[PDB]
Amino acid sequence: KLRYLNILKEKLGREPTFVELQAFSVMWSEHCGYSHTKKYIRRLPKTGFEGNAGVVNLDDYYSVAFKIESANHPSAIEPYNGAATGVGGIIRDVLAMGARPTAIFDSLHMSRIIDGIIEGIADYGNSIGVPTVGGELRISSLYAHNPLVNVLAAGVVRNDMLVDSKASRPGQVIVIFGGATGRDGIVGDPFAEKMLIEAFLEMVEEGLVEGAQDLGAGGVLSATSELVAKGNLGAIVHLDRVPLREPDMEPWEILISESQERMAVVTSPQKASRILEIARKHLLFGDVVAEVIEEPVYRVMYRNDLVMEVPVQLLANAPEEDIVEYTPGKIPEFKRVEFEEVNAREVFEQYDHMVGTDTVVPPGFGAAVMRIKRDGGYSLVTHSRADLALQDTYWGTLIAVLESVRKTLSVGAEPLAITNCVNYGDPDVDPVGLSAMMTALKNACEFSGVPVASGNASLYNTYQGKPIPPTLVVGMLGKVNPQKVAKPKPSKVFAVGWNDFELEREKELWRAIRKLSEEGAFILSSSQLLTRTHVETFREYGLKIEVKLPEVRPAHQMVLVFSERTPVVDVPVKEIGTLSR
Ligand SMILES: Nc1ncnc2c1ncn2[C@@H]1O[C@H](COP(=O)(O)OP(=O)(O)O)[C@@H](O)[C@H]1O
Ligand SMILES: [Mg+2]
Ligand SMILES: [Mg+2]
Ligand SMILES: [Mg+2]
Repeated sequence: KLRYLNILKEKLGREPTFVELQAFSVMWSEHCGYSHTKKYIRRLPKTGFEGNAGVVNLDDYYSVAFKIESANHPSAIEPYNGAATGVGGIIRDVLAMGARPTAIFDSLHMSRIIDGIIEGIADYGNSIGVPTVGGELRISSLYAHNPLVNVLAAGVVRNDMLVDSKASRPGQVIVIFGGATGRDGIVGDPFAEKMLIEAFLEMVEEGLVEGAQDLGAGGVLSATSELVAKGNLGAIVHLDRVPLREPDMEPWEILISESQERMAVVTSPQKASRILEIARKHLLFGDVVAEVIEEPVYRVMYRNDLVMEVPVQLLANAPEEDIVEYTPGKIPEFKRVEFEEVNAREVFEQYDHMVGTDTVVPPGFGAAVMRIKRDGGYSLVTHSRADLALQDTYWGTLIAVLESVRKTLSVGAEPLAITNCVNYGDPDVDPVGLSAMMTALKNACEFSGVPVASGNASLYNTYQGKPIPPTLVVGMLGKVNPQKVAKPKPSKVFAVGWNDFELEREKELWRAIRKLSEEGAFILSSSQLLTRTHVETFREYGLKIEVKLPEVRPAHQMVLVFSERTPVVDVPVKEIGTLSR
């Protein structure tokens, strides 16, 4: 950032005012800027139409909108408020795309089961009326003082209702509604959030939404500057029209405040009156705060006093760190780096973290499955392998992405897109690890043919000099007819695949997984072959699984199949048990 202020001072050709100073401290900070990932990201194969969340076409009529955000720092400080707020925000990003939130998917990484994080998530999720269809729980002391909370949200939006995260023409107005702005971020509540969801969609139907963006880091500042910058336009932000929680706030406060449950809507001036009516009706606070213009300047006004004015683009774009070319080495073999294997059934139940109460199949089997209609549905998988990543960064990440495809295929789904969250340590002290990650993901996608639809990033995850295990959490989207999805029943258990790994024959395993899934077999793809959750959920059906699991370690290419007949495929197949009663 030091580098960054003399750059700012260079561009501004003067010392920044107190406000500018504040305004850039946020827009240019890693979180909002992505100065270390912009380049590495642009490299990744994209798809759909990403705004505040990637939107993937699911059947030419409907599209699923999803994204996976992190809440690592705010969760480290406060677990409950940390988690719940992460849930609040990511859901808004999905909301801002015109899709109705339909699932919340977990990805916790901790030194122990922090009840604060699990409840903050469950509570908020329940209070907005959005199920937590699935999740992923990784336990390790390596995450002792740096809990990783990766929350993924998803929703459905008709393709003829997709909402853009940008301003299109000089003359539109930007509306800010939802919670009232107050000195937050120099405590969110789902009731409001719920009204925001029910209120936003409402407006969307009436064609009253021509552009939108959630309010997160940066408050009124980020949402307006980015709404106009994305469309090479400008804005005349009138801070006195922002509804305030605490009325005695200074311009710079209102502007940069980070109050929760707030949205920004870009629309036609003639539509605002209605936006504010649907907004007030749902007990929210709205008003026409900003106005999009042609001169690419970001002019912030209070009443008649000029608070600030800068080249909108200078704000939108942050200095870009260079990139480092990582050249994959030979694949090394990993050793049992273990993640404690902790059982939190009755904990998830105590806090109502039901995880899968309305899916085609209990998310305890990995890939969640949601219906869109009788014969139309999508799949959600969240994977990650820091145990391998720790050891080797490139190959451990590449593998998490491959293992995700399996999970996706073990439910009968076609992989469509990937959303990922980058949980890394310090990029400056060790910029190679980061590149080893991004490259691993760049390659894995080019290998599987699955494109990145959206993503997130959390860097500088360190505890007094120590960086967290390189952790890229993979969020894959699958397509799938629910009717064809396989449900568990009494059958024999098989071990299909190799106890080891080989990048080439990954696709042969994908091939076998498909042949079998389609023949109606029920498959399981987890690095441990079988776990607590699996066993337990089989009981849900009144099934007792009895198998003699071979030994993989610690990155194999084998799944478990449960069918009547023996699997006839062009890959190792060995019978190993039952599943009855
Ligand atoms: N790791 C990533 N993979 C793919 N896209 C990413 C990644 N990190 C950031 N992005 C994209 O960069 C853009 C800005 O990200 P972000 O600031 O998180 O937007 P938002 O405030 O809506 O979360 C978005 O398109 C986001 O999806
Ligand atoms: Mg942003
Ligand atoms: Mg956003
Ligand atoms: Mg966001």
